[PDB]
Amino acid sequence: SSGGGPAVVNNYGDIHTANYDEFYKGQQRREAQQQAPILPVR
Amino acid sequence: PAADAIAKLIIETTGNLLGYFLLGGFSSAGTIAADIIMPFLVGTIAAWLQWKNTGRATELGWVHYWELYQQGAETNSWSLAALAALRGGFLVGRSETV
Repeated sequence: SSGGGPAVVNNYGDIHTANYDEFYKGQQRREAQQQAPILPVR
Repeated sequence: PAADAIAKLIIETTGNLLGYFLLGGFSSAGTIAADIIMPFLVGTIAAWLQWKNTGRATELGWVHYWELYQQGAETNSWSLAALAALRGGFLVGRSETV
């Protein structure tokens, strides 16, 4: 039942429903977290 | 620059040194000099302006960031406009809503 359908699509990962907008926004948020404190105030 | 401009450091200091020399200061230390050490104090006399934003401190409270050095768009204009330089410096780290 589970093996060979949506339950294995979940194992496949982001093949079905998955959008680019929030993924790009999350990557930008992670980079902003990394680089914002070290950016100068000037 | 109003205290240690290069024109001052050359002309006024060499004149004071020549006056001291003609009075005999270098022959014996008795003579009282008149500003013969100006080139030794470049960038030390009234070279800064520090302003603490009382309203910002009141709004922020006990725990706060202390101070920030701000360089203006024109590097040698704060002496011309002290107030404008301080306001331009305080333009930076303010409350922001977008």
